[PDB]
Amino acid sequence: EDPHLRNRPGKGHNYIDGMTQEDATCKPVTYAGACSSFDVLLEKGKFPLFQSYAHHRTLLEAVHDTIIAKADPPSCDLQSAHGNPCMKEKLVMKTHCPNDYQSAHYLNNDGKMASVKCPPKYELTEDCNFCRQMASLKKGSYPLQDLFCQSSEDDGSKLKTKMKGVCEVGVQALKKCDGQLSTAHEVVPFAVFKNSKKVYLDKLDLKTEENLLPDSFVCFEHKGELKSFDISQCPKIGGHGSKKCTGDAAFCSAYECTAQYANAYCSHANGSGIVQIQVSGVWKKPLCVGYERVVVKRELS
Amino acid sequence: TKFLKIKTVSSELSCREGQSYWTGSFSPKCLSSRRCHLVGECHVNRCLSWRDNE
Repeated sequence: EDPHLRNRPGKGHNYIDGMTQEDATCKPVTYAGACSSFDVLLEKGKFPLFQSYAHHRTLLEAVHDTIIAKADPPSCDLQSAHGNPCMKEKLVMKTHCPNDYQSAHYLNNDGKMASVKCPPKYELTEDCNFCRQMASLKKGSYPLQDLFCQSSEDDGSKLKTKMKGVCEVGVQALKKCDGQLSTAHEVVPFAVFKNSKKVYLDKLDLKTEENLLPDSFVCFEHKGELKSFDISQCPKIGGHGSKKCTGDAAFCSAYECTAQYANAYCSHANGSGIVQIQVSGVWKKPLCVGYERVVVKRELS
Repeated sequence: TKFLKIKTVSSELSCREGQSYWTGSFSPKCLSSRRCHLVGECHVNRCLSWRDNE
């Protein structure tokens, strides 16, 4: 796993439009507070994929970092009359969530940001397919998936889902099944590339490397406990900066060795920065790869 | 006057079974995930003495 569980690099914002009632403890996200849209992600035996890779951003954090766009509407009303857009994309997902929740965000088909919203004070059920009337209600959303956001520049629009023998997997529809149809509860991972859709894959192959971006390096200052410090202020080789910083061979090989005039002790992350996936034989870096639990409708005829 | 007719179709020579099993072709799928040392579970004693059920 990763030692950095509550520490979130960069902004670390976890709030959606319409449910801005937890920004006092979830903006930013630190070791203290009580964010309902982040505490359930570190639970043992629930989302191990998030516990394996925790140095990268989440879904909402990727939305606030100008990485994942927003859908229309970004937060649909799960109680409004004359139907609602967030219905067919929710009935096809077999996920569980505790009680005292009002919102439950997930991933749509265009790779944007689609979520639901429950007017106060209406809580959800065990499956979250429908809301109901009313201890304390959570002032946030519940992640229905297990994906993490990251910055990548690898195009993959032509790498559409090629799941053979499957009519409709997850939410997307490959074709119109007119004959037989086999409905079963199977788990299938997914992956989203740049300027593409929610591509589903069979097996999942991870890859951990490093680079020269400031996100792959952490640092802390020495003062009279652990105190975080902005690592982006470290000057480059022959360039400029703000506050100096030094470290070992890994941290000194990327920035400039200062030592005597440094104000903090920079270090190297525990394998983070670039996470590539093995698809079509080659290695590409996705944007929001996950491992959800939905209903797969396979063919038969 | 009651009759008991027994019609014979043909003569079959079946075989008695005893031990049977179901077999077939299988092709596994390899899943790899490289982990660096001193990171989580990346150690020199966890990869060698690793159980096949954990």
